[PDB]
Amino acid sequence: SRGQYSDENDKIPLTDRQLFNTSYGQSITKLDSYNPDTHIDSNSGKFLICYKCNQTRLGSWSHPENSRLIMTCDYCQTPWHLDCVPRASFKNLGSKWKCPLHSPTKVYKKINYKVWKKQRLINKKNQLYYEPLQKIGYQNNGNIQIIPDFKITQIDENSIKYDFFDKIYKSKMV
Amino acid sequence: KKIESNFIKQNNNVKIFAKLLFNIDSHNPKQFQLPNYITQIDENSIKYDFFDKIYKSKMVQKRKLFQFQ
Amino acid sequence: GGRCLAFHGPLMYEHYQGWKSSWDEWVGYDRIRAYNEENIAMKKRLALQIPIKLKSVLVDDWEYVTKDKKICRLPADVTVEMVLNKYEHEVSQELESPGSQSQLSEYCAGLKLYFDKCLGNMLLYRLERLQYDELLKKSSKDQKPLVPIRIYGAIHLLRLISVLPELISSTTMDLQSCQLLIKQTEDFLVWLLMHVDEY
Repeated sequence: SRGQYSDENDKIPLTDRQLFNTSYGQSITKLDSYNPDTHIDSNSGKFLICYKCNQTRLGSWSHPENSRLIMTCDYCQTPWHLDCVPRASFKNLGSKWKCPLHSPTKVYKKINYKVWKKQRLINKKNQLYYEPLQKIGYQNNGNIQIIPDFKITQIDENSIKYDFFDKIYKSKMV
Repeated sequence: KKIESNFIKQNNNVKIFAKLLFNIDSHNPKQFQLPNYITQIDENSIKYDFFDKIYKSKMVQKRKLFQFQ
Repeated sequence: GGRCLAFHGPLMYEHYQGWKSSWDEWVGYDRIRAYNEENIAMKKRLALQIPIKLKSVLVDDWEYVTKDKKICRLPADVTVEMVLNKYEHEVSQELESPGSQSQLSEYCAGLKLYFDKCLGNMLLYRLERLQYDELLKKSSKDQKPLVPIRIYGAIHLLRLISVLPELISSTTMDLQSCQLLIKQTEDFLVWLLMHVDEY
């Protein structure tokens, strides 16, 4: 709005209807009253199964206290309980809620250090160039995509599990 | 459109060099000279291959623990 | 994901966009993008070398192929299957790092596949060209494919690993792949350094 940076990591700001005039029972967060609509997705009507514990934990209306809060992911729509991952309440304004299962934008390994702030994202044109030729010992510092300059090689499951096994066979002699 | 892209979906056990196999007819041969300076079936195949290599890794692990003594 | 991903002519797909619902179809056929068929035909036409370790053998057999061709028996008793199979039994257990032996094994498979068709394109001199022609003539009497694995020795194997690195750069490929190729070349030459009896 004012001219600030905003990638896909930031969530779209909430409109005032969901923000001020969102009734009294709803409130800013589902932290109050029984809200079974958050446990059922409108895409298929099934139940959002949490990733860590295989339970929806919808609970009961006669016993609301057995209900465990769940949230959908902003990238992969993966359900996650609020008690499994350490987190107090929901994520409604600010950056998009990144579940603790995705690749971090920047990681830290101490040997001073290297950041590796990802490689952003290139739109679908001639600059986005692909080359699969080698699977073993590529040393391509990550930034990959799975298939069945800013080059991204076509990496598959077999090569990833191969070079992972190769590296942990190198490192266990140490 | 380039031919090699769909050539790797049926070729197996040839990974390091694949681009030079396409243009084997684009270059004519010549006589000898010397410089004066001098995927389902293939998937099962590579699973069986991987099983063989980690078994070989098990015997080489036994080999280093034997030769370490 | 993205903003343009359609099997047919793209219409900012994220179904025929910009049309009514009574036109949809989900049949399974061949799919080509072609950039909206070149934008509906432009809007309807507007309305590296080997190290110096044992390089004596190449100048040794360079002169010897002028009149002797380094082989005189058509069913040569020297063969490549045993010398290639011994790689997994002597050096992959000893010199290779702990882990996967693929960098030797699938190399062996790929080099066998390369030797299966390297004949007729380079690696050939006129008199053993005649020898290969007569071998093909005697191998065509039973309409069987010519296997060059049982009838060719390992004398041309190191000359093959000598000629390949110059043609490796003839195609578009990265540099650390060529570094892996020269690492395998130096590994092969330290293997054959003190194996002076086998040819």
